[PDB]
Amino acid sequence: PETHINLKVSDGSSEIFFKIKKTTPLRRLMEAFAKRQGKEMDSLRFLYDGIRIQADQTPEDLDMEDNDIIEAHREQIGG
Amino acid sequence: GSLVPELNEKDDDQVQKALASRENTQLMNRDNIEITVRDFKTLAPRRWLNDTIIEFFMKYIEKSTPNTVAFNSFFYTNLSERGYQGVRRWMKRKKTQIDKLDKIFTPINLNQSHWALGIIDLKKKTIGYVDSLSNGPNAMSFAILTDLQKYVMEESKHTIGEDFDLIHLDCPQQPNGYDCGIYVCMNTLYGSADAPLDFDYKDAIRMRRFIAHLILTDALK
Repeated sequence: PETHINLKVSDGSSEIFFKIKKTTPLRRLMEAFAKRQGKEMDSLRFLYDGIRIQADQTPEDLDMEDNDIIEAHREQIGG
Repeated sequence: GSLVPELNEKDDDQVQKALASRENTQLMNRDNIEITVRDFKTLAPRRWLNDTIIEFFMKYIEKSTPNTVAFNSFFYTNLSERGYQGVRRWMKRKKTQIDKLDKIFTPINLNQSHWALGIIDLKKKTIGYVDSLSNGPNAMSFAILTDLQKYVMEESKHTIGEDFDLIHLDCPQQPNGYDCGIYVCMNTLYGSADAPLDFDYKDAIRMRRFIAHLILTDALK
């Protein structure tokens, strides 16, 4: 459980498990999750413990640990 | 006077150019908040702010105010839908602990149609709900106040919060249906400075341009 990390992405109903290198950007993971929901990337916010992940940031960048969860949230608007 | 400044002509033109850019480019990326042109255009006149702009403004207030945490709006979503367990790990990622803070700000998205704000004042021992389109204390406002009181009690390991006063705070009301997110930002700005809430709708017009200027000038250094 050295160079690689297990991560789960969840939107609250659909959850996908991934295993990536700790130095690999989360972009591919995030795009895979969105595509499976048939949703656009710019409509979804991927958060880790409240931090809004930028695609291109890696698990190492965010101090993730094995089996951490990434939450996929819908953009919010309001008047 | 007013805590919302007017932009000089040069700075205003920069905002107007950015609002017109031809394509959804990244305009800012700092302190874990990335802002694209699509997000920035929610600051155009009469437009509804989105969560990205609300989060950027929370970061700006954290950057300029001591002992303060200002969560993005997904904090209240998680706390309300998934309890304290849904936000248990969030303060740790702020690099601080609840007993060192003066205030915690929690912008609230209501049904994808309105923005309001919670203010936990640890120093005054008060939890306040401030809404710019409210007829007054109501029951939904109570669920929000008790959720924030619950957060304080759990995050502090039951050391603080049980005796806080829960209050529906008065504030200047918006005269239109699109400025709620701007009033949330003005309420955070004035509440962080402990200033009387005497802003008005002209301040809201200037606020849009002020926040846009902060983004273009990379205000989070």
